[PDB]
Parts: sequence; C-alpha cells; structure tokens
Amino acid sequence: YNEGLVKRLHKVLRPFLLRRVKVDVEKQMPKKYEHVIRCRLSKRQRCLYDDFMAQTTTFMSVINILMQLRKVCNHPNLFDPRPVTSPF
Amino acid sequence: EKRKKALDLHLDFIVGQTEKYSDLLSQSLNQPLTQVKTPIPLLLRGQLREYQHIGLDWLVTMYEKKLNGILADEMGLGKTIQTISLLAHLACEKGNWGPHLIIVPTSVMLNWEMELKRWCPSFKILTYYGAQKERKLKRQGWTKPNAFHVCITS
Amino acid sequence: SGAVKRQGRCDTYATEFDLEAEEYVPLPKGDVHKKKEIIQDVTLHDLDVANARPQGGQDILSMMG
Amino acid sequence: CNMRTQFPDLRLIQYDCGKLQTLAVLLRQLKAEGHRVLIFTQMTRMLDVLEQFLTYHGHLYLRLDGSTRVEQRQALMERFNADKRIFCFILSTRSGGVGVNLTGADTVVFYDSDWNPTMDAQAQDRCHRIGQTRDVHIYRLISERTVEENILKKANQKRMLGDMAIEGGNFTTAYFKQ
Amino acid sequence: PLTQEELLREAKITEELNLRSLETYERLEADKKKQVHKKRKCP
Ligand SMILES: Nc1ncnc2c1ncn2[C@@H]1O[C@H](COP(=O)(O)OP(=O)(O)OP(O)(O)=S)[C@@H](O)[C@H]1O
Repeated sequence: YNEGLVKRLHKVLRPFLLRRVKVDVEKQMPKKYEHVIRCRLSKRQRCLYDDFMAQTTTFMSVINILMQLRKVCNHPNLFDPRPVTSPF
Repeated sequence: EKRKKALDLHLDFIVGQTEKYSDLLSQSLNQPLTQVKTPIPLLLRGQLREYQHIGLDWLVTMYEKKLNGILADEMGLGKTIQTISLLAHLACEKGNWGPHLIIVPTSVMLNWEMELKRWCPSFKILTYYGAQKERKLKRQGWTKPNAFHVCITS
Repeated sequence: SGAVKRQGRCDTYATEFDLEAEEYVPLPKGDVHKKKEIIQDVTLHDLDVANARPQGGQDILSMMG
Repeated sequence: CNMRTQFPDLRLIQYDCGKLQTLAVLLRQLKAEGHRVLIFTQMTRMLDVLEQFLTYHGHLYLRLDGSTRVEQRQALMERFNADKRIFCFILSTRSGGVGVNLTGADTVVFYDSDWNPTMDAQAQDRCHRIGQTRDVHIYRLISERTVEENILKKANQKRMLGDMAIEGGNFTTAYFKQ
Repeated sequence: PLTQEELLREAKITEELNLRSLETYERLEADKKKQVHKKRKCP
C-alpha cells in the first residue's frame, strides 16, 4: 500500500468530483447493519457441485461452469424437479 | 527504465495542471460575502436545504470557472432539485435562458418533468416522448429561438 | 391415469380474506401440457396382479371387485 | 387419490437446499420479532422456488420480477406500504428502477450476492432511503466452500477499492473552506 | 435576441400554463391513486 499514489488520485479527482454521503449529511437517519450467514450444502447440492467441478477439467467454459455452480448453490431443483411418482 | 521515468513525469505534469485548477477553484470558492455567494433565484419558488444550497453554489462556481464536474450525491439527496435550481439561477441572473438538454431514464422522464413543473413553471419544458410521428410533429418549428428552454429525452 | 389432484387455491388470492380455510399454492411455472419420460421398475408379479385384480379402469366395477 | 398418485412433499424443497433452511429459520425469527423482510435474488427461477417455499411456510408475499407493468409496480409498492399482512416482497435486484419507495419494510435478505456491489447498495437504498423510521438490517447468505465465497470476496474487494478511491478523499466543500 | 423584460413577460404566461397543467396532473394522479386503493362490491 502506497498512500501517496492514493492521495495523488484524490488530488486529480478533487476539482471535478463532489461527493455527499447520507451519514455525514443527513444525521436524522436510522442505522444500518450487515450480516454474513454461512450455510452448508445438502447431499443433492454436494453431489451436483462435485460433479460439475469434476466436469470442469477434461468442453464447457469457465463461465458456463461458473453459472451452473451458481444455479446449484441456489437450488438443485433449478436443474430437475423431484419426480411425481405414479403407477405404470 | 525510461518507460517508468516518462510515465512518472507525464503523471506529474497532469497532477500539476490539476493542482493549479484545484487552487483556482479553492480561491474562487473562498470569496467572502453560511457565506454562500449565490442567492436563491426569485423564480425558484421553493425552499432548498443547506447542502442543496451549497451544491447550487458549487454548480455556479463550476459554471463561472467553465469546468465540467460530477455531482456524486448519494441516492435521494435531491440532485434533480439542485440541477433545476442551477438552471433557474443561470437563466435569471446570467441570462442563460438558452435551450438546455436533460437526458434521463425513460422511467424518470415523467418524474423529472413533474419536478420541473413543480419548482420552475417559468421554464418552457419540451418532452420528447412518443412515436416517430409525434416526435416529428413536436420537432416541427423548433429551430426558432425561444421555442423551448428545457428538453427531456431518454 | 386420469388422476386429478387439487393442490390448492392460487396464491394470488391469499390476501382477499383473513380466514378462508384454504391451502394456497403458487402458479405453476412450466407449460400447461408437459411430457416427461421416466423409467418404471416393475416385476412380472406386479403385472399379473394388475391384470388379475384390476383397478385401473376407475369404473364402478373395479371398486366393487 | 393417495393410492393413485404420490406428490413429493413441499418439505423436501427446503431439505434439498441449506439456504432454504437457514432462510426459514431467519424469516420465522424475523416475523416473531415483528419485522418485514425484502428478499433479493438474481434469478427468477429462484424466485419461483422462493414462491413455493414461502407459500408452503404460509408467509404472505408479493413478487416483482420486472415483468409487471409500471403502473402495476406502483400499485404493488403502495399496497406493500399500506398492507401489513404481506410479510415479504421477493424482488429482482436489477429491476424496479428508482421510483420504488418500500420504506414500510425494515429488513433485507440477499439470497445471492451480485458481483457489482453498487447493485446491492441500490437494493439496500430501496428501503434505507430518507423517510424510513426503523433500523435496517442486511442479511447475506453464502454457501461454504463454493463459488459464493469468491463472489463475496470480489464484492468486498470492490467495496474496499471504492472506499479508497471515492471515500478516501474528502471531495467536499469543507476541504476547500478548510 | 429577446431581452430580460420580454423573458419575464413570457415567463408569466408560461408559469400560468404550467401551473394549470400541474394542477390537472396532480388531480388526475390523486384520483387514480384513490381509485386504486378503492375496493367495492354489490349488495
Ligand atoms: N428541500 C426539499 N423541498 C422539496 N422537495 C424536496 C426537497 N428535498 C428533496 N425533495 C424531494 O425529493 C424528491 C426525490 O429526490 P431526488 O431528487 O429524486 O433524489 P436524487 O438525488 O435525484 O436520486 P434519486 O435516484 O432520483 S432517489 C424530489 O423529487 C423532491 O421533490
């Protein structure tokens, strides 16, 4: 970290940029808080994620694998809903 | 080796010019009569907040210095109202009644038109919404001076 | 199989009342008509039973039998 | 009917995804304390799964996936601000524009994080704007040992870079006056 | 080529027209909003 470079950037942007944050301007504002919650994968999600990670290295690009993994992390039903079973 | 020195000296030159501009703006903004130089325009017909009035003064200062700037006020602080006050001030005092263009999102087009009508009914507002035939019909005879003051388009 | 199952009143109507005695369901998000291919695991005895004590006609005679 | 066809239990929806479990716990606790929660996700299919899960849990909700008409967006906003029964309002972050005034709510839960932290900030500001009289809480759900940790890492890196670049400088009239 | 006095004279007319238009819009919007919040039935 070279604080001089950052100060140089600030000075460069100084004559043109005007910034106002709600915290310093509007005091009469309720506070905000941010929470980060970790979750574990289910057996179905774990199997699908591991399968995709294995298929990653062998035709699908890193973007395709990335999107599939995001869908898996969202919900495994986004690939195939659990079947409704009925007699033959 | 020479690439680093050339880049450093070029950046130093740019920084020097920017510092000169910043010093000129600081000198212009520090002129005495809280001590806001730009008064409220009589055509504003509204009450601005203290920070809004400071923003208006900054906008007029940037205009007089003939410099472009970014207004990065966070969401909801009233950038639209500050801009409307700037236009009213310039038009009344500076005589800058000329046709101004305000480019906004289509969703915000109605809201901006409403704000313009609420704060400064004096301004001739032109709205560019509609199909090609309607747009051409509204454009008909727009080259005449003093035909429209503010144009809104997406 | 001609099997009709009512799953619920549509979720869009859950705000009309405060006590309706209904189980709401969201609107289906696929197509109205779907074709799904599945693999069924059966045995010969299952076929024999199905054809010896039939219950697939959904007629009165099947229930009577 | 039960002997003729068998449907998967709606409980299995939550059992197959850890996120849905934690979201159920958090939502029930939030309703117990008496709050209103806005859930933001990037995928509309996820919004469908959330509709199923919320209806199975019985939570009254509204949905705006950007496909509703503008006047219907305004109507839904006014209804949410007026009707207290609607516990949640599932939304798509990229949608809604800037005309939405959901100050009735007081909690926002991001089902997944956007790569652009400005989008998440805009979603938060959809509820945290002026004219809101309650503390606003943000909950972010992340899956361990998955891509979501990388998404959070990049989002935080972008937030830190933005803090250094714009928040580092005073960029205000106070600096010129001082 | 117009002067400040001409601009003020025109501004009076445009202000009257804009205020009338704004009043019409506000009335229509308030009525529409009230009608959306309305819900009625038959006896
Ligand atoms: N002092 C004031 N007097 C009257 N109206 C005000 C005042 N301050 C703010 N407002 C209102 O605030 C409304 C919303 O603020 P905006 O100007 O839209 O916020 P913004 O900075 O433009 O960012 P957004 O994206 O549009 S929320 C305006 O339409 C004004 O009517």
